Amino acid sequence: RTVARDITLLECVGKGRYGEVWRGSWQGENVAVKIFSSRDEKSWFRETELYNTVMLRHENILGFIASDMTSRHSSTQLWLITHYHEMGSLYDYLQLTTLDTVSCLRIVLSIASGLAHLHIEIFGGKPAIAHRDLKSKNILVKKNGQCCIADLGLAVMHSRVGTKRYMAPEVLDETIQVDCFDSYKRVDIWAFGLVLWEVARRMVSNGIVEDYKPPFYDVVPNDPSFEDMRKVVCVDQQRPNIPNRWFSDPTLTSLAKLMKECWYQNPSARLTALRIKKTLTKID
Ligand SMILES: COc1cc(-c2cncc(-c3ccc(C4CCN(C)CC4)cc3)c2C)cc(OC)c1OC
Ligand SMILES: COc1cc(-c2cncc(-c3ccc(C4CCN(C)CC4)cc3)c2C)cc(OC)c1OC
Ligand SMILES: COc1cc(-c2cncc(-c3ccc(C4CCN(C)CC4)cc3)c2C)cc(OC)c1OC
Repeated sequence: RTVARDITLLECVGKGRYGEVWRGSWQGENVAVKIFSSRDEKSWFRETELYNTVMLRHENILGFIASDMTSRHSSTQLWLITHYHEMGSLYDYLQLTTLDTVSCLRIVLSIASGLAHLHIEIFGGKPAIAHRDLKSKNILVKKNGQCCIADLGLAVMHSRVGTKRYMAPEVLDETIQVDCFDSYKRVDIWAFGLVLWEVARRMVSNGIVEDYKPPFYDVVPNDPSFEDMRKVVCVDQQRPNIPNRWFSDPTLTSLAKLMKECWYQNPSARLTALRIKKTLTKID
């Protein structure tokens, strides 16, 4: 049997410290090709080890196609191949679009569904998984209006560190119980609540919308330091602003309440992904 392995790389859609992401062609179909830097090889090994353990298949998790290691003259090339979402990341999408009630709820419920699927242990099945780097750049927008969660390079299974802007207080003040798997679920719930805030800002009510901003845009610099974030989140205990205009809208009022219950200083007081899913389904 012939095995057609050739991928044509067509355009670069992402470049960073991690490496690059390319739109590629395989047998007439779009694929996304993440090429890792040597600096970030451990992210390729973690994501590969996870998918070798459990082949995740969920509509709100970026679809795995392949992990490839190729031998080069004086180096190894590490590639992760996934489904391609031509609408790009939620971060990208929120900059140039506003949302209505239905599209805002569809986005956040799809993210909650993906996250609950990661978090749940299923017997027979999958281990429980914490993402550890949830943010709007690690969420992709699909044509059907739902999103999917990407990048399991920092993920931890039960049975590089997170982006500083989205770190929970217990990460910033180094009190997180590192031995306790539920601590990592609670870290993801904090980051989820910041994503919920980013999205809700872009939902129109009464002819009003907020400009896209990243969480804590008004209180920390670009590329905030660990110390910058610790002072805001742990010492001053600041939380993202809820604008007055949200309290005229039943959807945004319910989402504000949800956000608050993701941001408790005490990690054990935070809602579970499954409770967020239920709350979101009952809105509107
Ligand atoms: C090695 O590398 C890559 C390969 C492929 C690829 C292309 N055609 C066919 C296949 C294939 C799948 C499954 C079987 C078998 C399974 C069990 N058996 C009992 C019956 C049938 C055979 C062949 C593959 C795996 C795609 C890749 O990327 C998109 C690869 O990596 C770049
Ligand atoms: C990596 O991804 C893709 C792979 C393929 C692909 C290519 N050749 C053969 C296969 C295949 C055939 C048969 C089995 C099974 C059937 C039942 N039992 C006997 C066990 C073995 C498995 C695999 C596949 C899945 C196509 C894709 O898309 C069109 C892929 O995605 C881009
Ligand atoms: C976050 O993480 C990963 C993401 C992806 C991924 C999958 N589909 C589509 C994309 C994408 C496409 C296009 C744009 C822009 C560029 C062109 N124009 C300016 C508007 C649209 C942005 C994003 C990506 C980046 C793949 C990954 O791995 C192979 C990722 O890593 C796990």
